[PDB]
Amino acid sequence: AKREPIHDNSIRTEWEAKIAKLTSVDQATKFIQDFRLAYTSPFRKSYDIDVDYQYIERKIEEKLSVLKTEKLPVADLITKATTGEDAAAVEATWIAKIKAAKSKYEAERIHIEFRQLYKPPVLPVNVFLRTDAALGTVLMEIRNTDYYGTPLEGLRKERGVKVLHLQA
Amino acid sequence: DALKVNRAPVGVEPQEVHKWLQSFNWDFKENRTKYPTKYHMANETKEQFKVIAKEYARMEAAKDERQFGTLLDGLTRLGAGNKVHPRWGETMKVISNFLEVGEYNAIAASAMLWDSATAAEQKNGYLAQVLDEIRHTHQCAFINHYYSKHYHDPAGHNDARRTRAIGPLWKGMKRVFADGFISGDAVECSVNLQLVGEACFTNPLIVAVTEWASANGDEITPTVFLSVETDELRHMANGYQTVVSIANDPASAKFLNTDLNNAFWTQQKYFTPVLGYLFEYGSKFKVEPWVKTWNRWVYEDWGGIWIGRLGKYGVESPASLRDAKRDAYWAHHDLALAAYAMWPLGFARLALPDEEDQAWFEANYPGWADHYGKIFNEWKKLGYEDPKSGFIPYQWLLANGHDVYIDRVSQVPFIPSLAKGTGSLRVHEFNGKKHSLTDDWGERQWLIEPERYECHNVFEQYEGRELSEVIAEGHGVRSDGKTLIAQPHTRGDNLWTLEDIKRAGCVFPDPLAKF
Amino acid sequence: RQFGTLLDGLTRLGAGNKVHPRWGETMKVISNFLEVGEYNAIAASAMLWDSATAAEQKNGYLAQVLDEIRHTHQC
Amino acid sequence: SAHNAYNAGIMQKTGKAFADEFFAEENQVVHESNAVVLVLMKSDEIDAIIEDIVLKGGKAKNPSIVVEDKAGFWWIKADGAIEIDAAEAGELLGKPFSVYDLLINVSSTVGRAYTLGTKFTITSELMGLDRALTDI
Amino acid sequence: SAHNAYNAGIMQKTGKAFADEFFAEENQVVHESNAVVLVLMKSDEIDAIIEDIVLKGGKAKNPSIVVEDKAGFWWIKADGAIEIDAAEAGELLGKPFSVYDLLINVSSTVGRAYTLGTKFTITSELMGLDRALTDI
Amino acid sequence: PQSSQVTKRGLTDPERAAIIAAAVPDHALDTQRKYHYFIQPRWKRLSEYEQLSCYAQPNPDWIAGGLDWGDWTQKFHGGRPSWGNESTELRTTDWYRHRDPARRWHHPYVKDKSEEARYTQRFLAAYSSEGSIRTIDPYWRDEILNKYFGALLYSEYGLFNAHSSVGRDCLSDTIRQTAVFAALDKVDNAQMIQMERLFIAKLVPGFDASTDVPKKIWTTDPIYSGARATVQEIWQGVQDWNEILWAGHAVYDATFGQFARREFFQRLATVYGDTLTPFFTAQSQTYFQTTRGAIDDLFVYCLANDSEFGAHNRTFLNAWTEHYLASSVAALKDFVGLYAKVEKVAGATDRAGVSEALQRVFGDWKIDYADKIGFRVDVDQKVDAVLAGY
Amino acid sequence: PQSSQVTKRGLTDPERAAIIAAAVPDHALDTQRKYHYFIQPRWKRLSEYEQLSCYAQPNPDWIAGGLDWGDWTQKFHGGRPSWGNESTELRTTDWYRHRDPARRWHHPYVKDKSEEARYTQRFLAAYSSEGSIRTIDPYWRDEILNKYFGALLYSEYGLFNAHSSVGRDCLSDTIRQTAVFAALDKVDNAQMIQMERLFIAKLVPGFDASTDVPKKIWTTDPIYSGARATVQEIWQGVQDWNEILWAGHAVYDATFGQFARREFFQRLATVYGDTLTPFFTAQSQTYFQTTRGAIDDLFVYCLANDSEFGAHNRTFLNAWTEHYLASSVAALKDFVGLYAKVEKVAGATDRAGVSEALQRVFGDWKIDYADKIGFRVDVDQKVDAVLAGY
Ligand SMILES: [Fe+3]
Ligand SMILES: [Fe+3]
Ligand SMILES: [Fe+3]
Repeated sequence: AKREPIHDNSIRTEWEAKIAKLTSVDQATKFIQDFRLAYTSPFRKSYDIDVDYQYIERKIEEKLSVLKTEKLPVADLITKATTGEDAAAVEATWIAKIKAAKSKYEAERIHIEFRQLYKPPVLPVNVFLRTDAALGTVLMEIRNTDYYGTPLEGLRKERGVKVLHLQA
Repeated sequence: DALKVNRAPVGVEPQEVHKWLQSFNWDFKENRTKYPTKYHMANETKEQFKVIAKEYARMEAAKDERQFGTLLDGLTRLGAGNKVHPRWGETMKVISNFLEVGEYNAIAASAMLWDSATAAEQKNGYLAQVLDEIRHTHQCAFINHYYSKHYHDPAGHNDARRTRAIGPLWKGMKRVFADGFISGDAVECSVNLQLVGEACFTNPLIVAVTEWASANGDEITPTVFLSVETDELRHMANGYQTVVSIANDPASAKFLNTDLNNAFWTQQKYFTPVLGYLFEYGSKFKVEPWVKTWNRWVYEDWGGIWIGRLGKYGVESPASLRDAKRDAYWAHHDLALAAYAMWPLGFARLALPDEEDQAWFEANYPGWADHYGKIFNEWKKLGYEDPKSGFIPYQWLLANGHDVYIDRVSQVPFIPSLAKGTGSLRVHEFNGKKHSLTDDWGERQWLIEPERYECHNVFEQYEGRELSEVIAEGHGVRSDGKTLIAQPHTRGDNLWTLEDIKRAGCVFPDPLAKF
Repeated sequence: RQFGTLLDGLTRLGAGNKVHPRWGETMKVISNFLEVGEYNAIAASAMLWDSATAAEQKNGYLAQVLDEIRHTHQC
Repeated sequence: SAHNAYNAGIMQKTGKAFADEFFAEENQVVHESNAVVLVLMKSDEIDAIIEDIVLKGGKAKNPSIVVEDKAGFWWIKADGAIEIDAAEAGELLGKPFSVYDLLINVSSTVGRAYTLGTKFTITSELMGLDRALTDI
Repeated sequence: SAHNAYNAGIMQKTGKAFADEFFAEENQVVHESNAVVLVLMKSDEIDAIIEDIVLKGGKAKNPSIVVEDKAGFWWIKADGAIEIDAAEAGELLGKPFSVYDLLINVSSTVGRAYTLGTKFTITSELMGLDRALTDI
Repeated sequence: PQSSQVTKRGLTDPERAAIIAAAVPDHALDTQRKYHYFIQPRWKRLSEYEQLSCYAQPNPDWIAGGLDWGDWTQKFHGGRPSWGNESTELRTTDWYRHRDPARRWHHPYVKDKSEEARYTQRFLAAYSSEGSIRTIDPYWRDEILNKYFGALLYSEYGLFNAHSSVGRDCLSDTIRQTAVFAALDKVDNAQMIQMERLFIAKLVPGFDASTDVPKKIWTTDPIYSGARATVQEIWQGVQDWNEILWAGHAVYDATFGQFARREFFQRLATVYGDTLTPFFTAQSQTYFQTTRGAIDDLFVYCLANDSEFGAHNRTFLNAWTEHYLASSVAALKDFVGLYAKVEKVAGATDRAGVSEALQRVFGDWKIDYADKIGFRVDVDQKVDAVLAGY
Repeated sequence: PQSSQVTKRGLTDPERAAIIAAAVPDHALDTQRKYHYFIQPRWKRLSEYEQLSCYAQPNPDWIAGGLDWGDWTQKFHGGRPSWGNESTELRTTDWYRHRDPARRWHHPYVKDKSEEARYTQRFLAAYSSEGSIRTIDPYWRDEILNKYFGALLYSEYGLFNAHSSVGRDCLSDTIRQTAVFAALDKVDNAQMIQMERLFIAKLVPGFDASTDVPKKIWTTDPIYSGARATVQEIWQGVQDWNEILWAGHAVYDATFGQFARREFFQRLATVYGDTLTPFFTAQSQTYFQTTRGAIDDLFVYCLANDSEFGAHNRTFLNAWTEHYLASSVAALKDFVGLYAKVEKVAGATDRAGVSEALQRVFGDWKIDYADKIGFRVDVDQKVDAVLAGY
């Protein structure tokens, strides 16, 4: 690949043109969730825009947040996700899912997907931070148990990497 | 009554107020930390320094007045700002501005610890640290501000908060002294920041450096850094109080040694090679071999007096120590190869070791001359210093098979074909992305915790771009718009410009494309 | 600023014993002889404050009275 | 005493002799130490404390104290504990001097250090674990 | 300008040449001078004022200014008057700076010197005799 | 001697100084000597405050205003970034825009507070020599002051603790300085109230300066019931760091706090002969006005007028205000019950006096804050709601 | 370049440093490093205050305590000595015995006052932002405060000027320091009253802060008639420098001054809602107690107990006291007429309140000064004499 400059390039300019065409809270919510499932976390579907996705994500958040304040009633801003769900209900649901996880690999996927789907502006900040914090407490207690137990050879097979080179 | 009373003169001393502090907190069901953590800090922890807000200010203002008198009055009248050996005045661009981000991020880390603790006294120790790290941010800034005004090369002293972003060394500093302080379990952050970063590595970085500074003509840095560390010692006590406060929590038996070993490796991975590099290669006059400095401060004194003594409470000698000792001997020489080879991406001017430096290196690290010194002397002959040479050594490494990789976890560069310090290359593909890892401890961190470690590296960001365009876009030039801040020599003539770099034709590759 | 330079910076440099002996001896006489001039200037300025009738003029002498205490202690 | 020198033990070796000891298997784990290390920044007040408190009464009560000149600071290492009474420093200096004024030029502690009353103590003891902290 | 040099006129002669002029009958009475002499103590703030106020705008308004380096202080001599606005010094330094802060490092005046507002003036004029002092 | 080399100084050793002097070029290598010359100055020229503070925070370009690039090197388990846009509902084109109008970096801040530290002890030693305590009404002394002023330290202590997550989470260096200095001043206020009480105990035998009674009152006396509930919510109930600052300083502390400190404890000290308490409220009120200058810059001058997000931000500011102003009015309605415990003085503690004091607090607040963000408030309506509890 | 040599520094120039290092001996030439080690310390060890102050005055052996010898080099026309025993009636075995208990040499003295200087301006800027002036009784403001408090600056200004000849004439260095610092604090008090008045003028349109009315009142209003007469006498009527200090501080300022500043203007500010004036009287009263510690040492602890002249000195002190106490009682009797101009408040401005305030001033004075020099005084008798003018 030949990268363009860092802060101003054709990838970012094109995505800003798409984002400017979002006109409703429902449309913007779908857009940002798809974007975050597609392009963020180690389970993203594509690394194609790896060096630009974080800036682009900020611009989608900006559009969704303004649409929220122009189109939703004030009480919705405090108590609902933009999916229409009850914010407190999203909280109780995902804390329940992670406390039922059996492995670190199940727990890790729940926490990552929760953030992919509900990161602000989808969920209210206060509700989101508190849930994210409770999910992380669980994830860490699972992962940090017997941290040095599995040898690297086993961890590599559990994780699912393709080992391309190991120096001798 | 209204006619009699005792009229002896009395006031109220700070320790009289401090004794009531524990009772300022009060009980309610929502009264708990907002931050994720595996541990529970005990409600009854006391602090070692009895400080209240008024006495805090009194004590710190008295330090400042003496420090700013020495700087603005005495050392300015003596002309001390331009009496520094050029190699050292360049090294201080990097030391003071890189340390600055650690001071800055320690503000936020200490505040996260103040949130975590339940005992008012313990919150108060962290709170004093929060204010101190603001002091230190401004103090590191003041050093580079003073050098900008008084030293013969202000470029890079005057703009590092933006020009540090060009180069690879800055990424590793953000891991140990920025993200490592604030991103994680509050207790993992505490061990990274206080028990290891502050109680272990600031002794070399902030205290021991002052002797190197003075040897090279710099009395500005001792004036400030020795004052900085007067506060730092109270932060060492904060790190220890963290451990005290979780000592009776069963989670510590489960988790604390894992968090400690991860933090110890995190900190040493960067500071062991980078301080040894800045001390030995960024000085003319040397105080002692870096491996002796590390032995005294890190292995024998911190290791024996902090970790060794905590043995009776379940703290183990860190499992990664043996690997760390090999790095202390060789890894700063490995890093020098990468730092000198990629000199145009930095913001300071460098000097190859001279004939008497080389003799000292070989005497204190037998074998240096046949491995590192042969390479530096070849580069010198090829025109390393000469802007008409067309020669940039990063290209020479690639031509001879000596690829540079970036560790996905620590961001420290690694040259497996030349390195004598700890580590070995692992290249994985995961979900369509290739990753290079360089040691056993950080490979495990990434395998278990891949969503913590997604940091773009300079080859990913600059792939296929020509060096001089990256330097120009990053503002890595002097006020004429064309002479680089960075230079491969410390002389006052024959400085490299953007067009001298462009003539070498150096384009960033993707190092993992061959795998 | 003055006491920072002295008690912090110049003390750490060892400056007190980096003086040529002839000059460090001369300063015995210069600073202590000048001291009596600073001291007696306190009383002289006060006598001038008494002499003057204009409040502003008394005030200039009064500032001098305080200064010469400063200088006595400085010598 | 000479065990507390900056250049004690392995630090006197050079070249290959140093490397052989540094990489010896016995030295790949930490060894518990009962020492404390105190760093004092050079200043008029500190240099008097060093000469008339640390090196006279201090060394009389603790003969293990070693003091080394590191140009800009004093490096002090002792067995067990070092104690400095700010009340005594003030009498020596002839000016008001609380424990907080002493801390103006106390630059580092490898040890458990704390303030109680007029006294600054740096100790090998595990304060708050083996011995409680008190109020005045 | 060169009449205001420290070593102007007789000061360039040595030995007997100096003595002959120093003892000449014309030089046994004072000669009235329209010069002022300003001494500024070296410090971070003063060295910036010298470079960016005195030697740029100052010398533009008064080409007679001569500045000499006397190691610990700057010796300045000019025809007529020298004026320094503390308000302008503060903008240059980026910090609060009143006329009283400027006086922290103003070490001597041979001339009539006074403070009015933010401005410090040293002048050949006989203030309070030929020209009155005012309030703000 | 000593075991290690005594290092020769390069500044003063003749050999090393000679070598250094031969290496230093005879000319400067650049002429730009203004440190971080590219910062955009808020005032006529760059200040030292801006130079030492601005861009110390290493934000990347995906946090508005940042100069760096790429992801953080190490994030939380799960992915939470070191700093991120998810920390607050508000938005701006540049998080580094804020300036404290008092331009406090660390040194002027502790210099000023050190003057207050030392002067306070000189004042207390003289006040005890004067015997001026003899002239204070002993009911005000042992009943209102000791117990109800004592209890107010918990309100200041809770506002202080509300800043812990703010100090971790906020998104620029000038904001973080403003927030931390605000936090220390609030815990200073709490410690000064306890200092006053401890001082009185040295002068009046059997005065009990223990915190037990004040803490019982704060936690269980209905006079403080609404105050304590608002403070527990602001501190531990939310984590949006802009919400905490705005709610804490611009609503709760500007209404209940200003009434309790100035209209009640300071103003009534100067009707029952208390010459000691106004020395201490002089500090808290000074700290309140310095903090207000900075909170105003951040919220009123900047975020409420951000060229792209101003109206967006006022939507949240207005919602927040509606919620915390109701909490604060409730807190005041509980508090004015204290007036049943004090001597009725015309124009001070009678209904007319309390109504004029409430009119001062709410009318000031409307001018200082409400009008400036578009928030409609009927002062008379709020005064009447509080008088309901009189 | 420049016309004159650029001098090479001996500290840093390698050539000159090398020459200096070769001339400095390798050992100390004496081991006595305590500056003026022979001063007799008042406390456990020599203080820096004593070291920097004691024997700066070059007295000869014919002025008690002096270390030098011979006549002065130049005397007044007629023969008056530079300093001499003829300057005062009191006698002592050693004029250098006095110590200020607060140990003020010049640096701690201006350090402390600089803290009060800068804090005062921060307080005034906040007080004006608070709008706390709204709550002050406008009659107290424009009638008592502006005019009668304004006029009190002339009493402080006259006490200040009484020190001019004291500063010239007194016989030792610690005494001269005590006297000069006392003088500056008195003129500071005068300037602070005018600062308050000027501050109020910025906040209240048409408040007249000109000194014209205060000066008319001081010079012509019978309320100040006895005060002004005593101050004119203490200042310009005598030249014995011990008489001036004793009369000014230990009698007049300890009785009339303490009543006027603390019992009237400070105490009544805290009944008519004045939250501004007690900030300023906090300083004057602090300055009064610091000055008292030093005056006590000089007169009460030392001169009244001098081993050879104590009874001799008490004869003069008792005569002086009898004369100036009568002047001061007269001054107070004129002053308490002011109470006819203010609102009657029980226990404050009624006859019972004024009588308890006078009992505080005179009873304190008896304990602080009168008992300690053998002076018999009937407090009740003095209180009744003042109430005659009520
Ligand atoms: Fe720090
Ligand atoms: Fe720290
Ligand atoms: Fe003088």
